[PDB]
Amino acid sequence: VSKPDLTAALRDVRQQYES
Amino acid sequence: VSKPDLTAALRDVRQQYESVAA
Amino acid sequence: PNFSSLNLRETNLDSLPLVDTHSKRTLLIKTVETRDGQVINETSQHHDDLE
Amino acid sequence: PNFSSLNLRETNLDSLPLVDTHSKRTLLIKTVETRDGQVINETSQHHDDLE
Amino acid sequence: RLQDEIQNMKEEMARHLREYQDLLNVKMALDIEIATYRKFSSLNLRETNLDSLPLVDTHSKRTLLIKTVETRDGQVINETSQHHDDLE
Amino acid sequence: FSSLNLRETNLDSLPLVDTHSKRTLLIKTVETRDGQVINETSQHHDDLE
Amino acid sequence: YASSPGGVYATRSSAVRLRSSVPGVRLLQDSVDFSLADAINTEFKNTRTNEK
Amino acid sequence: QQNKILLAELEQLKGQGKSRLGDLYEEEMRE
Amino acid sequence: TSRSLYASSPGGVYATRSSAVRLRSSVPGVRLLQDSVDFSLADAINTEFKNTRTNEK
Amino acid sequence: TRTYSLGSALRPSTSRSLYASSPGGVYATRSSAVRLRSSVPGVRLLQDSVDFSLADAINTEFKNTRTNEKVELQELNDRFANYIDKVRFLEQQNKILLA
Amino acid sequence: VTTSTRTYSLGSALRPSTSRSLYASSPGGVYATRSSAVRLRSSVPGVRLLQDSVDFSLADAINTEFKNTRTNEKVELQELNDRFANYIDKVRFLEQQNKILL
Amino acid sequence: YASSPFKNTRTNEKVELQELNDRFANYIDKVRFLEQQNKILLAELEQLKGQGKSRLGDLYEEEMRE
Amino acid sequence: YASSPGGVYATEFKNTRTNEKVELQELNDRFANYIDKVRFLEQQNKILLAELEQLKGQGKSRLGDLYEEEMRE
Amino acid sequence: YASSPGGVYATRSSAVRLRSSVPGVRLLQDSVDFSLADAINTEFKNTRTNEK
Amino acid sequence: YASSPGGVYATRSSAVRLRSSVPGVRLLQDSVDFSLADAINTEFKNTRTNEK
Amino acid sequence: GPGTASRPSSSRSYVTTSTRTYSLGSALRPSTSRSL
Amino acid sequence: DVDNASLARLDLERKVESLQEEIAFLKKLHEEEIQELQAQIQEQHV
Repeated sequence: VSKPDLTAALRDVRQQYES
Repeated sequence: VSKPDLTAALRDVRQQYESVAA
Repeated sequence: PNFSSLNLRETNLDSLPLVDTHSKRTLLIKTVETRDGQVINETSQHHDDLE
Repeated sequence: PNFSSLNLRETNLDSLPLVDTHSKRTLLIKTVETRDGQVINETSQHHDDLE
Repeated sequence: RLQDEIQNMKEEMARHLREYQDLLNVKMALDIEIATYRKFSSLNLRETNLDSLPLVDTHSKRTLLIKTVETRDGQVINETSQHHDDLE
Repeated sequence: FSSLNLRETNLDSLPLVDTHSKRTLLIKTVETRDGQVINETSQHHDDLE
Repeated sequence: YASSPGGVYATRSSAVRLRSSVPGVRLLQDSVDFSLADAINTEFKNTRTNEK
Repeated sequence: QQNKILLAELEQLKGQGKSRLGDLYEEEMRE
Repeated sequence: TSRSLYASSPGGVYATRSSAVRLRSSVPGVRLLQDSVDFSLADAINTEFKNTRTNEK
Repeated sequence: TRTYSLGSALRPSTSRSLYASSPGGVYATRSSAVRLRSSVPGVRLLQDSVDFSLADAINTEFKNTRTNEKVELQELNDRFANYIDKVRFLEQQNKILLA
Repeated sequence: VTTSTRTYSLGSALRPSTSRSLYASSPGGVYATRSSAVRLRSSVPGVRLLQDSVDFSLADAINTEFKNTRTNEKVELQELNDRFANYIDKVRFLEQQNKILL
Repeated sequence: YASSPFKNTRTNEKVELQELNDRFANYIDKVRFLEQQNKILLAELEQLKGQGKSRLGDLYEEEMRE
Repeated sequence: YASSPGGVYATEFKNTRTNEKVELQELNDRFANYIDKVRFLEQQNKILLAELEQLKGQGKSRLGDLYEEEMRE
Repeated sequence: YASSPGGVYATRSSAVRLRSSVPGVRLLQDSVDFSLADAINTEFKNTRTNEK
Repeated sequence: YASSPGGVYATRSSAVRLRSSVPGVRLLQDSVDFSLADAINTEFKNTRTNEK
Repeated sequence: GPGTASRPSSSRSYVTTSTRTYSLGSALRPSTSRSL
Repeated sequence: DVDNASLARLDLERKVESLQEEIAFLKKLHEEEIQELQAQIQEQHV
């Protein structure tokens, strides 16, 4: 829970650039 | 002990704004 | 409609022989054979008759 | 079938191995108190306790 | 004679487990027969799936109780009830 | 096609459980008394635990 | 709108069952009639015989 | 079929609905 | 506008553990045998005393 | 028209009103009446102890209960591997529906 | 204005746990009361049972660690339980993607 | 309750992803308690098992000494 | 406790409440993992406070209490 | 003396809805007793007698 | 000596706990007070800490 | 009407009847039983 | 324990009598269960 996710923020930017 | 209460709405309104740019 | 073949049975009126009133006549012949006043035998014949 | 009519009842199946309910249980406690080989007391206490 | 009565009650419990799952197989049959009368949509499958024959280890109490009575007499003193509680 | 319904009945999920190793209660007194044998027991129960 | 509660609480009691070392509990095993269930089985035959 | 669903949702409450009631009264008679 | 009692266990009921004083009575165990240990073939047959009504109807 | 009052589906019933007043403490009854002149020497020695093989059965049941507490963590590791293979299965199903 | 009337989770307000038990020390009033008898002068040659369990205690701290070893393995059981629960939520997320592509 | 009659979905997807980590924590609590209620029970027992036979021979040789 | 659902006097606002309450459920469960930190220390401190009584009970008392009677024999 | 306090049972089957057959005609306004703080000072009066 | 603690009969207050009629036609007038009566229950705690 | 003016004022305070493990005076019976 | 057991022998004469009418209710139950199977076969298919 102390992992307010950075891999989600890097997953957003990739799936957002793909879109 | 790390952390409390709130990280969601600052993370969510950002990842929503990224998803909302597309 | 040839019903009364069912007839939701007839698992029956059951005047069956499951009786003990028909009483369980406990004829307890407690034959206390004493010699001199001391018990030598107690031949307790339980005839356990179900009438 | 029009399924029914019904005799399921215990006409002498109840009237069970129930004796009264009581086995005519004639508990004759014949206490033969003997001392030195002689009878000194013969207390024949009947109970007819239900069973 | 109590293991007869108890393990017969655990047979009938173990039978009621399979017979309640037969009633679930009658339900799940009607779920897929409704689905295949649609053939598309009521589809039934599964299966307890993940970890569902678990590590029940358990490995229950296989207690080899050797009563090693070392008879140089009795009050002198060796009632060695060796409980080898094995986990098979 | 289909209506097939063979599924689990707790045969695919199972209890493992094992026990009954033989609780051999070989109870044995003796009782030598005063330097003389006054009884010689050697009992053999196996308890299926 | 029929909001009516068809479920009534079939009220169970079991206060703590003391030392019943009093042996005077006679057996009786009186059952089951239930001839209304064989009347209902006959009404299911009759309702099928009407449906026929 | 609305009669057949009603006969099926009843016939175990009629015919077996007396035989299972003697079946139970002989368990109540056993204790 | 129908809605009715969709609640399970009326009154909150389930078979809560009773356990009393440890009375050691012997009981000689005169069985009522229960030939209705799910006479159930009869209640599937109560559904078929009514599938027979469904086919005729 | 729905058959629903709001919140009626779940009232988590913490009504479990149990009272166990039971006295688990029994008096392990000691006696010591006044120990007279034991100048009678006939007290033979015996020193017979301890088995207690039930305590080594309980030590083996603590190893077995830990080995269950480990085989449960291992079955739940393999169950998380089964749900990673369900992650891969719904990923593979969505890739079949894509193709 | 139609509204579903609010009910509530009042089964949490009904929290009776009426437990009280034997909080009394020394059952039967017991302590080691002084015995002192007739002054018997027996010699006793004192063949010792030695007691290697004069608090074998390292063994009973170890009975607590034969059970701290169970506590750590069971903390890992709960952490790996809740790890399989996290990967079930990862299944629910890909089951939602599988409904989009369907 | 007997009733008879995509932007803010991105915020709910991203916070169902975060509530899934917070349910990982609350399910890891449930696994930490599953193991630790076994671990308290193993610690409150293991001195009654293994030492629970060795301390019983240790005592029977004191009873054997008198 | 007894929360009232009163005040409801009648899809973006459906999905906004699926958001807002779960921007408040990461929340309560970040607070819960900080309470469950208190339960983790209460459990590790409970194994510690059982092990500390096994320590005192065995080490100085029970092993002293025995070998101080063997040394007397 | 093993006191176990009584569990909180009250009418949780109320408010399935609030009724509208007579609705909530709801008289507000506020600034009301507050006699509870004067009674905490009659508590603190008989606390002055217990301190002294 | 053997003093009895008998006579401590705590009276359970059983107010109606429902506002005027059905779900109400008034709201303001329900006597916001009763934390006064529970502050008087702590006045009678501190009175017995005094009096004894 | 039926209705918030019919006022479902049901703030759901659970009446927590706090169960204590205490009979009055049970904590101390000063035991002058020393029957020597 | 023999006076108990010999009265218990007379209990089986009563219990075998009772169980023979239980097995008669169970036979009547099979005859109703066969009529219900024939009703269910007609009820599922018309």
